[PDB]
Parts: sequence; structure tokens; C-alpha cells
Amino acid sequence: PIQQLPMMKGMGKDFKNADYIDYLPVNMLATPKEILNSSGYLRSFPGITKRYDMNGVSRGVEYNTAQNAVYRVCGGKLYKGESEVGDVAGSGRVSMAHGRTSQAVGVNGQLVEYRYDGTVKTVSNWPADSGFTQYELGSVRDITRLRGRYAWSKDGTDSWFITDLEDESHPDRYSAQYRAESQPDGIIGIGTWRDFIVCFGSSTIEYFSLTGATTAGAALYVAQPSLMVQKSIAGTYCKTPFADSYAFISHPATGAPSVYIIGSGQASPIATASIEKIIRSYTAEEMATGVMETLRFDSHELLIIHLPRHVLVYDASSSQNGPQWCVLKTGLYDDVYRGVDFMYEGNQITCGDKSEAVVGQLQFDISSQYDKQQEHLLFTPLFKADNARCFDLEVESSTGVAQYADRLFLSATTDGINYGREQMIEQNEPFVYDKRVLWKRVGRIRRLIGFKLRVITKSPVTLSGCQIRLE
Amino acid sequence: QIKTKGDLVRAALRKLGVASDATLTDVEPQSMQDAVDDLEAMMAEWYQDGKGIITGYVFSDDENPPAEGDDHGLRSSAVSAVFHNLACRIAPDYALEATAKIIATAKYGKELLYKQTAISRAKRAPYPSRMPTGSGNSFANLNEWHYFPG
Amino acid sequence: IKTKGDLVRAALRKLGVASDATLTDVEPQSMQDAVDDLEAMMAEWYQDGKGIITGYVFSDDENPPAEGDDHGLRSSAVSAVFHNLACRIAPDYALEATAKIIATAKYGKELLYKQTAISRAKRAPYPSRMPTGSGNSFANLNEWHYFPG
Amino acid sequence: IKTKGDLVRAALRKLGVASDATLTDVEPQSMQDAVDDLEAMMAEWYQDGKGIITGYVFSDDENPPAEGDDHGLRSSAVSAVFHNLACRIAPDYALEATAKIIATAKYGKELLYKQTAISRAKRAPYPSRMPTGSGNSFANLNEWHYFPG
Amino acid sequence: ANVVVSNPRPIFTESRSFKAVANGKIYIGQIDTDPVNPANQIPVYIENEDGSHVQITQPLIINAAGKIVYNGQLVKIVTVQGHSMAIYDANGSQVDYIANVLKYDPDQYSI
Amino acid sequence: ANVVVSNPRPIFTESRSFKAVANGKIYIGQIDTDPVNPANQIPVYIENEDGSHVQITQPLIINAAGKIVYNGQLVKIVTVQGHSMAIYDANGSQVDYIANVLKYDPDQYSI
Amino acid sequence: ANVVVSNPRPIFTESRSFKAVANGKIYIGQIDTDPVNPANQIPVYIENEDGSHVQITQPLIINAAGKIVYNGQLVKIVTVQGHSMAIYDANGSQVDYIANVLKYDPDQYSI
Repeated sequence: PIQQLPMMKGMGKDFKNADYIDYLPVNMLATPKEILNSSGYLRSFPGITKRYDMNGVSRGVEYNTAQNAVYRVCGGKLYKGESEVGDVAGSGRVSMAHGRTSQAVGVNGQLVEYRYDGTVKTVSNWPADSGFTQYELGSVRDITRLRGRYAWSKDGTDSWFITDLEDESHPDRYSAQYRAESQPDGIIGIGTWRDFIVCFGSSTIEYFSLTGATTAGAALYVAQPSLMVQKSIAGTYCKTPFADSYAFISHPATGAPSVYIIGSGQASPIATASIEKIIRSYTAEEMATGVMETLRFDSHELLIIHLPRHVLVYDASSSQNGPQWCVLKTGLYDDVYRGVDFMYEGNQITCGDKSEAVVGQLQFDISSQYDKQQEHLLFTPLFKADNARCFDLEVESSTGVAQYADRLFLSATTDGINYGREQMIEQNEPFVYDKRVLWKRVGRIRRLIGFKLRVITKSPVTLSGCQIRLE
Repeated sequence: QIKTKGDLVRAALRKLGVASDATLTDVEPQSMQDAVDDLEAMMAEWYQDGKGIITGYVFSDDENPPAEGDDHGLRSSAVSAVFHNLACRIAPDYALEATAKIIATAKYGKELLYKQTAISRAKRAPYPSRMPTGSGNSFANLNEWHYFPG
Repeated sequence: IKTKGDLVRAALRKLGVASDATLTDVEPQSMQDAVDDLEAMMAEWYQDGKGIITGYVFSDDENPPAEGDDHGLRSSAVSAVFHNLACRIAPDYALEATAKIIATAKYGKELLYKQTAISRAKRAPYPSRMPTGSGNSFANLNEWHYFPG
Repeated sequence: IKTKGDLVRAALRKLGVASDATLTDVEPQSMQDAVDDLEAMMAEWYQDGKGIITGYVFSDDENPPAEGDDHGLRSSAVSAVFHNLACRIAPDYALEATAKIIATAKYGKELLYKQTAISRAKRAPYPSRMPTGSGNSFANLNEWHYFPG
Repeated sequence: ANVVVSNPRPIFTESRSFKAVANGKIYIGQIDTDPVNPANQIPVYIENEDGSHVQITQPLIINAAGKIVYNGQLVKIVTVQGHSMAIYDANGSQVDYIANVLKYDPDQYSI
Repeated sequence: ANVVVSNPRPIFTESRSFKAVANGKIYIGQIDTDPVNPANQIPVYIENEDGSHVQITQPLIINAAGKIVYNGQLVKIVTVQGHSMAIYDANGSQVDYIANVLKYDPDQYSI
Repeated sequence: ANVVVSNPRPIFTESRSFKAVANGKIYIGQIDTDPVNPANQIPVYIENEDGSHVQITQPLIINAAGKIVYNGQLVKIVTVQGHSMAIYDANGSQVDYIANVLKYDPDQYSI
């Protein structure tokens, strides 16, 4: 009875809570392609190779459409591609919003614009003798641009502003004060959807659109109640565009945080039970600092979440049978993925680094990160077979490019938490394209069994449909 | 090689395919011990003190509590019989049954075990008490005449 | 091995009902039930001495807390007895013992009765009417015809 | 051919477990295990000299790193030995050897024992009570009745 | 330089004969206390490959090769520092009653 | 009590039977990795009686008694830091695999 | 959860084969000397579970399993100073010899 075993999502227990939890694939990306005898094949995450150096760790990335180049802020130094243009203070993550006449990076509570001719100007009220309206700008939290205006939100308050059209440094001449007052929620973050300025609060997601008013003093932006979403973003950087909309993490005010996507003025969950348990395992401050972003390559639509001790990835194209999450990791133990702030420029993707002061470009023919080994895990779900025997355990691997015949550690559990002996089987052979990863004499399943496929390699691993001859 | 009652047991379970080395799941040592117990019971049943099949087996004892470690002491040729036998005995233990090849090999092994003893136990009985020695024998002159059995 | 509980646990193992290989712990009700069944089977076999004899001892289960403890069974008969007990308690759980268990029980019962059958073969003495031949000492000692019975 | 490793790798090939025709490389555990099974089978066949004899030499697997290396088996018996080994190790992987393998093993064992059976046929010497005829020299040399045994 | 490559999985043999204690039982408890009593039993941890520590029932099992075996196969048992031991064979006898394992270190001057 | 007697030269056996690994091989390597790749290999030294550390060829050899031997005589092998071992028997099958082990030498406390 | 469960009792096995040194002998001597000589034999102590150090006769005795035995019971053998173990089999042979077990004499090093 040749019986196939799915590998896109693994099952197991949780030794603390005794709850069944999803054992997620690690450093793998399920690809829904009809391969051989299976409907999909697991593909290792692309490796990272150092393109060139940078000052400090990466703090933000944004593809400047106006200049057709990517502006990246690493450490305390602003970079445009390879070259070094600006100087940026601060040490935490920074939000950027490119403009046609200036590239800006909201840092240290002030919106700093790096003009394209070299000069630097900071947002401040109009001069008192000018005669235009004077506001209380306060501290800048998040920024965005729409129709030639920079929109930023005062820190710790639900008010957000817009800059003037003529002089972008100062805010608007007469009408530059706007409030997301539909609820008593402060604006955790701001952004631009189509032609709408979102105002992501702490219990609501309000929208805004231009009213086209001409008379001085009239509110340029008017609320759109019909599009309101009754959820929120947990932290300032827990939002990102994804599939022509913003996904985010629910603020603890509305309940337990859970990854959401905004649709037609309504939030639909895309986080399984295990994902939200992992998210809830964090405290408020730790999970607030998480940053989440979108990466798109080949056919996958990744939605990468950079939590302090986990890096969850949502693959939209591989969600045919349900949400598909893979936990990326760096190093042999449970360290956090180093790659951060992915952006696609020119021909190949480039990513920053959380620890080192470098920038890495994704390379698809290797899985090593900065010339280091990496660990790929694959867990099959627990299935109940009583007094049965299993002999043939074959996984289809795309043997090919490699440096050594990196063997995989294949182990099987019996209670779904702790595993047995680690058996080593050759997975790739360098320069050989027809090797089969076959193991015989698996043994007797007393009640439950679950196989963990573990590969340590510097070359891509492509595992396909797993069949077991449960005789 | 296979020199311990445990080895015969772990060699059997292997022949069934339950826990065979190179195996991802192995059976608990409790089942190994009690399968050693089953081996001992089967060999005691075979041996029947003097009369039954004589395999050269050595039984466990209290000075050696781990019966598995004890050297079985079987003849070098006899290890294949108790090997392929005793596999059918633990076959229903996991509700598995033994393949026809194992059944045939166990039958052949037991036949080979008993062949030498059966040849050694022919021993035609002596002449009965009434059979007389003929005049040909010189012992007739010694007054023996009729034979003496027993 | 050397107690009724071990014999009955071996039988339950052979059924696969309760064993460490199955991760089932013997039910105390099952324990008492199959021990009572073993008592009945051994009594039926023993048949008050005229039938097969194995050395088994019938506790009494009147003064002790339970009948199942210790057994005078010969070391060679343990396999036969617990296989037969397993076969007899098979329909209790609606299971049916595998053909190997049945064959083993038949073989074990045959081996148990082999020695008793050889011992009981004996031979009847000569009939009361059969005389001794002239070539005997009892011919002079007036015995002549053989002693009856 | 000329080593235990080749014989065992030959058996696995016929069974279909591991061969170049199948793109499977023999697992070292499988190699050692089936070599042990071959040792047991040859010991059973040899039967301490009274049974079938092939010229096989039992290494010892005590001083060497592993028992499987070299074999004194006759060149004509390699086919029979490795087919029989494949048949014996068939149930290890839950496979069953194809009927051709079983027939080949039967044929090979028969051919192995043919010559030994012809050699062992012999004929028992004349019984101790059978005498020479009057037409012999031993009649004059007083031998007369044939030598017993 | 200062770490020895040694037998990683410990070997528990029997006192009266050179054989592994099949179905042996090891109980781990407080210093200079009987570890059979569940009260005296101290935490005992498996260290699977993921670096986790999952705690298991105190009567750890010993296979026919002398190693410690969980429900399935070989594991790397871990305790804190001051663990007592008491080997019991399946028959129920006693083999060891090692009071303080830390008092068995080949160099007790460092302690 | 200052020094307790304890045997050096730790013994290696199989995983399911008490037989000792005969002419096997022990490979040392980084934490939680395949210790067969020279990329993953870690240097291991010989600590003689005089204390003179000397490097050894990587694949360790086991005599018929489950003890490391180099140039015939038994030797004590010491690694630089934590390591993962993959014990191979004579044929090439795995006796066992372990990801993380640590046993600091009790000797050379003066140093 | 720091240390790994390991058998502390020392089992003495022959160097060239996997057998116990049945009814063997262990002689404890001075540093870098031959313990066979009666003069080069330091006083040697047993440590009981309660911790009552007691002296015994030097030519130690080994049971059939390898463990040291005094009066038919397992004992822990300690010395007040660094020694040089010398193990001999029952037949009589230098199966093993260690010049300095700890590589330093704790007594003198205690200063």
C-alpha cells in the first residue's frame, strides 16, 4: 500500500500546553506545481550572498520610483544603492516615503527630507511673520505621500498633517490638521492605499480621500466611513502592502493579535491557530517592535513578518489548501533570520542584515547565507497506524548543483514531541542528477509516527512528494 | 554473530520486520525481555528434559538476571532454526502473522534439529529373554544359551 | 513464568489485547476473568486425575485474596498452558486467536499428554486361564497357571 | 563472485531491494544483516559435516572487522547460494521472492547435494554371517565367513 | 584541549555479572535520599536535537545494551547537577544506590 | 578524600546489543551537523601521559574492545570544544548519532 | 538541566578484548613508579555512603563484572594523594597502566 505523506505542513504536540500545534516547514517554500506523482514540491529559500558593505545594520528600505533606484537606510548613514548620500541620526527602525522632489525618512520624531540636489530640510511650522496658520507639529511617528503631499501623524495622538504643495518643507498653508476621531484611538501608523490616506489606529482603520476643495481653510481630506475597518495594527511597522491591500497584525485592544488582510472594509484572518499562538507568545512591547513586509519572487507572494524571535512567512500562492506558513531561521539553532528589508532592484533582490553591517543579494542557485551552512526542516503530519509496518520511505529530490553530497537526517517520532535516532541519507550528490533518496526498513508504527526531514547544506534542496509503503 | 538469547530475539523481530536495526522506530525493551521469556518457554517445551528435541540450549538463572545477555549456547548450525522459528511465535504478538517463507524455513530448521537425535535414538532393542544362542557360538559351551535382555 | 498472573498476561499478550508492545495495561477485571478461565480450563484438563496431568495446583480462592498467584506447572508446559488460555479467552473480547496460536496450542497439548500416554500404555497381565510352560520354577512350586488380574 | 560482499549484493539485486538497475545503493546495515543471514544459512546447511557440504568457510567475525570477505565456495555453487540467500532475506523487507527465484533456489540446492548424495550412496559391507563360497583363496587361508562391519 | 571525546551514552551494567541490565530502572532523586519515593524524585530531562528539554517519568528504562532508552529509542537524558541514582533490574532487585554522583568525580579537590 | 579511582579510556559499544564496536570509526564535528565533511570537522588531539598534546588524523579507530587506538597502543583523545559524534561500525552503518555532548577532562586541574 | 546522566561507577575491561577483568587486581602506587613493588603503594581508602573513610589492603580485588569489590560488596576506592593506577588481569598481565591518573598530585598541589 504505497501511501503518500504531505510535507507542506507538519503536525505535533506542544510539551508545555499539551496542545496539537502545526510543525511548520523551516526555510522551505511550498510550490503548487504538479510534479511527478505529487501536486507540489518543497523548495528551499534562496541563499544570501554579500553584494557590498554598508554602515551599521539595516533600518529601512523603499524603492524610490522618482529616481528609479532603491534608497536604503543602514545604521546611521543613508544609502542610495551603492552610493552614500545622506546622514541619518537615530538607531531604531525608520519609515520612508519617497517624493518626486525629495526623499524623506521620518526619524527621531521629525520628518527629515533629503532633497535630490543635496540639501536637507526638516518639517517645521511656517514662519510667524509669514501670516499662515501655525500648528502644533509634535513628534512624527509614520509618514506617507499622496498627490505631492507628505502625510505624517503626531506621535501619541490621532492627528495627522499634510505638507504644502508649493514649499514641501512646511505643512499646508491653511488646512493641515486632520483627525481620525471616529474612535478615541491614537494613530499607530499612516499609509497610502490607491488614492486614500489610511490612518491605522489602535482600534480602527479609517480612510480619507481628497474632496477637491478650493477655498482657503476647507478640509482637503474628508473621512470615508463606508470603508472603515474595525481592527488595528499592533505596532508602528506591523503593516505592509499585500495583494492590492494592506495586511497587518491585530492590536491587542480588539483581542488576541492575529495576522489580517483588509478587504472591502473588512478584516479577514489568514493566521492559523499555531501562528497566532506564536504571535501571542510575545509580550506587548516585544511584539510591537515587529516589522512586517512583502517579498515577491517567482510565483510566490511572500508576506514576511520579522518578529523578535521568529520570522514567519505567508506564501499566498501556496494557500490552495489553507494558509501556508514557513518559519525562516539562520544558523543551526533557533536564531532569528538575518535577512531583513527585502527589495527587488534591477535584476536580483537585495536584503539587509539584522546583525552584520552588510547588504545581501538573494542568489537562487545556493541556500548558504553569507557563505555559511543553513538548516532546512520538513515535518510530516502525525497519522495513526496500529500494528502496521513501513519499509519504503522515498522523497524525490532534485539532485544537481552542490558542493558536497550533503546528507539529510531522517528521524521519526512516536509521541509527536521528541524524536528518535537520526539516520543520515545522501540527499544531493554533486553533479549527479538522478539520485533517489530512499530508505528501507523504517520499522513498526506502534500507534503514532511522524517523520522529520532535516537537511544541512550550502546548496538548494528540492524535496517532492513523499511516499511510504505502509505495508 | 548471534551469541545471546537477546540476539536470537532481536534477530527474530528483525525477520518479522518490527525492529530490525536501520529502523526509525524500535520496540521497547520490555517487549524484548518478554519475547526472551517466550523463547525460553518455547525451548523448555521443545526440550522436554531428556526426551524432547535436544538443542544444547542453556536456560537462564538467578545469578544472571538479564536473561537476554546470557549465552544461549546453541550449536552453530542450530541457530538458524530457533532464529526462523520463534518468529511465528511473536508473529501474533503484534498481530502480524509469519510469511510463508518463514514458516517453511522454521519447519525445515526444526526437522534439521531433530534429525541427528532421531538417527541417534534408533537403537534396536536386544534379543528377547527367550531367544537362544545357536550351537555356532562358542559361548554355548559357557552355558549362556538363551539370551539375556535388559 | 512462575505465577498465574504472568501466565495470564502472556495469554493476553498473545491475543494482543493488553501488552507493552500495544501500550495497553491489563485491566484488573480482565485479570480476574482470564485467571478464573485458566482455573476452569486446568480443572477440565486434570479431570480429577484420570485425564492429562501437568502438576498444576488449584489454589482454592477461598482463604487467599485472589486465586492467581504461583503455579506448580512444569517449566515445559508453560507455553502450552498460556497459549491454550489465550485461545479459550479469545471469544471473551470477540477476537479470534490467529491460526499460529491454535496450532501452538494443539502442539503444546500433544506434548503435555505425550509422557502421560507413554506411562499409561502398560500392558495387561496374562489371563487367569493361561498356564506357565513346563520350563519354569513355578511349575515345581505348584503355581502353574498365572495369577489372575 | 569471490567475496561474501559480492554474494550478498547479488542476492539483494535479484530480490529487487538494491541494485544499479534500481538506482539503490546497498545500505551498510542491509549488507551486514544479510551477511549474517547468509552465515546462519550456510551453518544450517553444513550441519557440522553430516549435511550438505559446499566448501564454504565460516570466517569467525571475532578477530576481523567484519565477517563478510572472501568465501571458499565452489564456483558452481555461487548461483545456488546467493539465490537461497535472497529467498531467505525476502521477508526481512516484507518482500516475497518471485517464483523464479524460489525455483532457482530449489534447483541449485538439488544440484549442490547431487554429488554428495552420489558419494554417500556407498554400500554396506557383507553381513558377518555370510561366508565365502568354496571358490575362493580365503577358503584355504581360513578366512571363511566375511569380516564383520 | 579541555573536553574529552568519550562514550556519549552511558553504560549501565550489572554488579554481579558483565551483562547489560535489560529493562533496568533508574530513579533520580535528591542528595543522600532514597529516590524510589516520588517525593524525593527530582526533575529529569530529555535533550532532543532541537535543544529542548522535555521532562519524562522518573522510572527511566534501560535496554539490553546498557543505554537509557525512552518510549522509543536512545535519548540524551539530562539532570541538574546533584542527581542520585538507584539501578533496579526488572526482577526488582537492587544494583546501585549511588548517593551523590558529584562525589564520584575523579578530581574532588576542585570541588 | 582527595582522589577517587576511575578508569580512563572510555568504552564504546553498539546501540541495541552489548557487543562492542569492532574496528569501527568515530567522527567528530561541529554542533548539530554531519561530522563527515572536512568543512564540518573539528581538530582532535592526543593527550599522552607527559601531557604533550599532538594532533591526529581525523577518522578515529576503535579496537576490538571499544576503545580508541592509535598506532596500536590505546590513547586518550581530547577535542578543543563541544562536538557532535557519529559512531560508525566496521561496515559503515551508524551505531548512533548525537548532536551535542560535553565532558570536560577531570585531569590537569593544576593547569 | 546542566549535566548528562552518566554511570559513575567504573567498569574495568580488558584492553585488547571486550571482556571483564574477572578476579583481576588493581595496585595503587606513587606518582611515576611501579605499584607492583610493596614500597610503592600509598594507603588507600574506601568511602561509604554516609562518608566514613576506612583503610583496606592494597591489592584490590575485582568481581566478574569489572567493578571493584570488598567483602562481596561494591565500594568506592579513594586515595588522599594523586596515584598511578596499575590494572592486572587474574592470569597476570599488564592490561593497563596510567602514570598519573589526574596528571597532578592534589595532596602536594593543595600546598
